[PDB]
Amino acid sequence: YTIAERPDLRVLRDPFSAKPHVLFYASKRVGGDVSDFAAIKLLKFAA
Amino acid sequence: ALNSAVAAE
Repeated sequence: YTIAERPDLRVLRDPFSAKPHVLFYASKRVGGDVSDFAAIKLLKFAA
Repeated sequence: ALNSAVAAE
């Protein structure tokens, strides 16, 4: 499994947008699926 | 947090 991501959580406070409200906007970006299908095996409970 | 004083939240 390869987790490819940008290693920072950016917080932007917006007193400019809504006037009595600060409205903290935080975001971080991340993604991933399996890179090597052989490297994971699973257990299955049917039969 | 959201909504100052006035509300319980």
